[PDB]
Amino acid sequence: ELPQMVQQLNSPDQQELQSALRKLSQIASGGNEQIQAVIDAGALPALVQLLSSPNEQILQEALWALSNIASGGNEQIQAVIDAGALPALVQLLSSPNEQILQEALWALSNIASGGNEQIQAVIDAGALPALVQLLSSPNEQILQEALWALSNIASGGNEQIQAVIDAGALPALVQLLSSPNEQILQEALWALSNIASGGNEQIQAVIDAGALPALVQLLSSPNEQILQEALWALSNIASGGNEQKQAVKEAGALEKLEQLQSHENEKIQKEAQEALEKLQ
Amino acid sequence: ELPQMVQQLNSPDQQELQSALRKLSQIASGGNEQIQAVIDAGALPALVQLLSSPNEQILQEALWALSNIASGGNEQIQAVIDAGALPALVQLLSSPNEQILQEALWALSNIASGGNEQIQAVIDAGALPALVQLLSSPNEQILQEALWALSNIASGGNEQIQAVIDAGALPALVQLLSSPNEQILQEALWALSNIASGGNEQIQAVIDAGALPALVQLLSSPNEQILQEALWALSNIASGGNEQKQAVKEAGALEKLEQLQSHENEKIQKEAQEALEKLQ
Amino acid sequence: RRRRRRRRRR
Repeated sequence: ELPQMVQQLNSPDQQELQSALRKLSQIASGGNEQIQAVIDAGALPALVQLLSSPNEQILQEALWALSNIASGGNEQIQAVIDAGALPALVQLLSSPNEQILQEALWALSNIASGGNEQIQAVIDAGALPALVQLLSSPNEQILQEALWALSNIASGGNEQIQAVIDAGALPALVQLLSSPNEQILQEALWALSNIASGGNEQIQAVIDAGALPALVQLLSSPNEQILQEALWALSNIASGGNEQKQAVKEAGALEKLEQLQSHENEKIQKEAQEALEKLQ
Repeated sequence: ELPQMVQQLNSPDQQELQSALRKLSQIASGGNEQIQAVIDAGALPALVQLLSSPNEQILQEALWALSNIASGGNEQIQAVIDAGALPALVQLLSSPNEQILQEALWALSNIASGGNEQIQAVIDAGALPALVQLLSSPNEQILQEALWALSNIASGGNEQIQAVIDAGALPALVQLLSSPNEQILQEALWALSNIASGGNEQIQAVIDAGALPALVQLLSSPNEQILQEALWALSNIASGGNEQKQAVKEAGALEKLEQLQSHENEKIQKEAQEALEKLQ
Repeated sequence: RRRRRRRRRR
């Protein structure tokens, strides 16, 4: 069953190829054991070759199959990297077709959802300059996928977070804190909070980029999901050294943090209390 | 071409209708501007009416169209709500067709992915008793979609979380912690973690439903994604008051968390540290 | 007919 479809991924017939791809995506979406059976059958080298396809439909389907395989365990994501998917994926970040671009970003965010080894592989493949460039995109759908991929890379160790900072992601993220789009604002806050989950040098970079006045202002948001995202970003900054804690106080956060201890939402109360306790 | 496609939704020819629905969902899958153009062309009253169609082929395309529209901004989700999609979606939760059930669940999760007003609209439409009842389904895909819908609703305010508890989600979720299907298990864990992200009374309800033994047991899971979801649920529980913290310690979480601080996975060591910090 | 879900753990 599986060897036949793996052979069919190399077929000259476009319909036999499209059907094999759709079948492979369906098996790969059914858990880690089914992902492992797809890897063991040797589907990855053929999937990787299809990332060079001129056909839009085949490309989107190959990217979707790879994003499903990459939704598995760290060793399964490593199998996608070892098959050489990353140079072809990073190249697809320059696509003028927004449907292909969305799928390429989604595949990359799945790979970047692994361990530090998998995240470092994404960084070493040159994904960060293409991602940072996409933060300037007028397409809100692409911007959200790019922000999600960036937030996964920034979920790694201090070395991975520093690579995000070194790529110039911070000025683009601080600019997005003024977005009237609440979904984009939420994603930009999430990317910033992950960067701020690093060490004092990574936290100071967030402070130096001028994130604090916008974060402090968003504590006045009537949108509770925006408020929570801003509270978590500030709480991560407050987990830094005395210099980082002093910057939060200087930015005028203390008054609003104490007031939010009495907010209607009991989770906001806890997050504001935790933030204020880190500072004092 | 958009006002013609809208006119074609009032066609009695089933093939013409299915074709018009496919083309409108394709435009709706390409961003906020395209979704708004579909809204402004007046597609919504026709889409909402088509949810009363007894034909599976029409229903699947109409639900796919609405879920793509509901994948936009909060204002675009509100447009779907204002057109009356929710009573029609809640009725489809009684459908015996498992494919229709999955599509309706996905459309509802997209609506519930909006702001607290959008989530409240889903609750007010009476979706929760039907969602909780679907947690008894033998169909693994239905279970995953019902669990994802609940986790979106439980990602809201304290009243949105309490509504999930009052509808009886907790005994059903706790039972699903016995699932051999790791995909169902991850979804049940994610839903519980969202409920455990509320106030002390909400956290106490998770404890009282008997979730702690299974949660602590899953911290030893060989599947790292399960381990991380169990750990996230417990970390949220540890956000509670002394009564909640004492219950966690009595369940044996301390010894597991201390042991996890040396785990190979950097993300696991990090989250185990923050959890252990909350408990002490 | 592609369905994608994203989740965040602090």
